[PDB]
This record gives sequence, structure tokens and C-alpha cells, in this order.
Amino acid sequence: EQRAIDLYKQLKHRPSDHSYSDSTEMVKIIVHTVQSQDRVLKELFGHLSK
Amino acid sequence: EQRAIDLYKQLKHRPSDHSYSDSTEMVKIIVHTVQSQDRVLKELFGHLSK
Ligand SMILES: O=S(=O)(O)O[C@@H]1[C@@H](O)[C@H](OS(=O)(=O)O)[C@@H](CO[C@H]2O[C@H](CO[C@H]3O[C@H](CO)[C@@H](O)[C@H](OS(=O)(=O)O)[C@H]3OS(=O)(=O)O)[C@@H](O)[C@H](O)[C@H]2O)O[C@@H]1O
Ligand SMILES: O=S(=O)(O)O[C@@H]1[C@@H](O)[C@H](OS(=O)(=O)O)[C@@H](CO[C@H]2O[C@H](CO[C@H]3O[C@H](CO)[C@@H](O)[C@H](OS(=O)(=O)O)[C@H]3OS(=O)(=O)O)[C@@H](O)[C@H](O)[C@H]2O)O[C@@H]1O
Repeated sequence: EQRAIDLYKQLKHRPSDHSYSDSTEMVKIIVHTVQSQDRVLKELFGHLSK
Repeated sequence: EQRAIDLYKQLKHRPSDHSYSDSTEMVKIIVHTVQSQDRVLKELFGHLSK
């Protein structure tokens, strides 16, 4: 979470804007959160089944 | 050549734009290429005359 925040932070506070073209970096935080989600997600249900 | 490329590269990929005012740096690569050109240019013709 904090990661994504840092990116959105470096999106406005970055040396000016209205021209910055990029987005590949965000992909990082994006993919990771997904993997982590589904992992502990169904995992939580497991420790709940008991 | 690679030099100039690096400058044009730091012209778009640089931290945003739509205001960045500068051009003195490019002068560098510009002048150098000219000198080198005319030097080996007529130089090539010399090694060709033979
Ligand atoms: O430096 S780059 O940006 O070019 O590449 C990054 C890597 O350097 C970085 O590895 S490291 O330097 O942190 O050691 C990784 C990891 O970043 C964080 O996010 C991953 C997310 O990984 C999830 O998805 C991958 C898919 O291949 C799985 O292999 C992970 O499983 S495992 O390896 O953790 O067992 C999976 O993790 S998850 O199940 O918890 O979601 C985290 O795993 C890392 O711990 C984080 O540091 O990011 C770029 O690739
Ligand atoms: O010494 S500092 O770091 O403080 O400042 C450097 C300057 O001294 C340097 O100027 S200079 O010493 O090279 O003349 C500049 C520019 O260097 C870059 O270009 C040279 C190649 O020089 C070419 O352009 C100069 C321009 O005056 C010509 O005089 C050269 O022709 S000649 O005098 O050799 O006959 C010309 O050489 S060339 O025909 O072979 O192209 C490169 O060697 C450097 O690597 C470049 O940085 O850089 C600092 O400001």
C-alpha cells in the first residue's frame, strides 16, 4: 500500500508535470498486491474453516 | 552520435516538460561532430587519392 502511495506521491510532487509520460513503474505495486491478496485471502478462510 | 541521442533522450524522459527551457548543452555534441566530420572527411579522400 505504502508503495503505491509513494508512486502517486511522486506523480504530483515530482518536478512539475503536464508532460510526464510513463506508467510502467506502477505495474510493480499493482501485480504484487494482487498475488499477495489471493494468497492470504483463501488462506484466511482456511484458518477459519477449523 | 550516441551523445546527441542521450540528450534527446533526456529531453522527453526527463522529469516532465512543457516548460523546460534550455539548449546550451546540445551545442556541445553539435560543434564536436562538425569538427570531426570535416577532419576525417577530406582525410578519407587523401587515403583514397593514392
Ligand atoms: O528490481 S525490479 O523492480 O527490476 O524487480 C523487482 C525485484 O527486484 C523484487 O525482488 S526483491 O528485490 O524484492 O527481492 C520483486 C519483489 O518485490 C516485492 O513484490 C513481490 C511480489 O511477488 C509475488 O509475485 C511473484 C511472482 O513471480 C512471486 O514469485 C512471489 O512469491 S514469493 O517469491 O514471495 O514466494 C509473490 O509474493 S507474494 O506471494 O507475497 O505476493 C514480493 O514477493 C516481494 O517480497 C517484494 O519485495 O519485485 C520486482 O520484481
Ligand atoms: O576541461 S573541462 O572539463 O573543464 O572543460 C572541457 C573543455 O576543455 C572541452 O573543450 S575541449 O578541450 O575539448 O576543446 C569541452 C568539449 O570537449 C568535448 O569535445 C572534445 C573534442 O573536441 C572537439 O571540439 C573542439 C572544440 O573546440 C575542437 O577544438 C576539437 O578539434 S581539435 O582542437 O582537436 O583539432 C574537436 O576534436 S575533434 O575534431 O576530434 O572532434 C572531446 O574530446 C571531449 O571528450 C568532449 O567532452 O568539454 C569540457 O567542457
